[PDB]
Amino acid sequence: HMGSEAAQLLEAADFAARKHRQQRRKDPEGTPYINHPIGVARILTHEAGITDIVVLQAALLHDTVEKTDTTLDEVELHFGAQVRRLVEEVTDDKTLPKLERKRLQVEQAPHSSPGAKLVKLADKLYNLRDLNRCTPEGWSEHRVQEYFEWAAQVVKGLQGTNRQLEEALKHLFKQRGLTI
Amino acid sequence: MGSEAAQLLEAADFAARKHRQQRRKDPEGTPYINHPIGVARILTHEAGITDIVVLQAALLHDTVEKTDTTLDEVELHFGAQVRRLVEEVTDDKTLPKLERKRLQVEQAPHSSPGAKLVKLADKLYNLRDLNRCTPEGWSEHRVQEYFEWAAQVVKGLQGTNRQLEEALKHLFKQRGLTI
Ligand SMILES: Nc1ncnc2c1ncn2[C@@H]1O[C@H](COP(=O)(O)OS(=O)(=O)O)[C@@H](OP(=O)(O)O)[C@H]1O
Ligand SMILES: Nc1ncnc2c1ncn2[C@@H]1O[C@H](COP(=O)(O)OS(=O)(=O)O)[C@@H](OP(=O)(O)O)[C@H]1O
Ligand SMILES: [Zn+2]
Ligand SMILES: [Zn+2]
Repeated sequence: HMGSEAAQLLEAADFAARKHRQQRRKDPEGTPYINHPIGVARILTHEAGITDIVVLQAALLHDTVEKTDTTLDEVELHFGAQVRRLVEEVTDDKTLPKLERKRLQVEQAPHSSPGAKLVKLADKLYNLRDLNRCTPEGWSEHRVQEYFEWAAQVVKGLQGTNRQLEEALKHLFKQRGLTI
Repeated sequence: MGSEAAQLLEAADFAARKHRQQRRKDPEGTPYINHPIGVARILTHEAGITDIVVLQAALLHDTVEKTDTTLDEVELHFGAQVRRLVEEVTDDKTLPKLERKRLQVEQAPHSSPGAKLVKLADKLYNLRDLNRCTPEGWSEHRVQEYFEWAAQVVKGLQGTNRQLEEALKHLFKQRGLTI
């Protein structure tokens, strides 16, 4: 039947909102986690100039398989194979120890699809801004700076995708003595 | 203002940040932002609504009423038409609760069609939530009383959207209420 991008976008936002409903950010105030995927998708439309509905849905859904009770077939059933494939690309293996997770992001970055690179860039940009705004509960200042150092290693492999996101990230890295 | 997707994410992000410290009354304390998102999703997924102004107003319909949001802030980000719709659906919170509910019944039939769509989906989400899980501290009579008052509001909203009104009619009938 006749669809619309507006309806498709709200499908993904509502899906993510229910999937993340019990989860919270790590700021002291414990912001509802759903604010993060919403803000990641909004970075893509408001700053990066992206309108691709598949990319925007994946941005709203990018942490669902990683962090919630969500399967790949569930994503494909609601949003199609292209969205599922994109969510698959940006989904970390939560069963690895933290260090191996982070190393894989660095290695996987250059061979990411353009859509996956956009999601990964906006994901990093949101979290780096969140760190700069407010040191998370349980994150030492050392851990924050280490996260920027690692994020620069990841963003290094994502470059050449979006001028606005990469210019923004380069400025935030430069403020912390990082080039990449 | 860009694409329709950009305008929806502007309103969803705006609403998410305004309701960031607010939770629903279910025992799990669901983030409040799930409610306006679900109300907007009712409009697109069940009611067939594609009017971007109505969908933004649904995402924003509780911001002025419940959060630190001014009318000028809404119009600054979303324009006069969205602001005017949000105005229409904004309850006076300074009234006692009985008076608040009285006013919704009074104001129902003379709302604009866009405001009637938002109010219908708002009611449908809340009644479905009540059927899903009784709010913390609510007795069964208070749940039934909410349905009885909601039916008085919906009676004034009728003639707006067949899909929304047929669904509300079913939920009312199951509880012995005829609209
Ligand atoms: N307040 C705040 N600021 C920044 N980041 C926050 C916050 N709360 C939670 N998060 C989420 O923490 C994720 C990064 O955590 P870690 O470095 O410990 O692990 S990992 O990088 O995901 O492997 C990162 O996960 P991803 O979104 O999957 O990248 C963030 O979403
Ligand atoms: N779990 C759950 N189920 C149903 N409704 C819920 C829930 N959590 C919060 N709410 C919001 O409560 C509003 C109706 O509450 P009340 O009957 O006490 O009336 S009042 O708001 O105090 O005037 C009603 O406000 P409105 O959205 O303005 O209609 C609901 O949004
Ligand atoms: Zn993320
Ligand atoms: Zn509401």
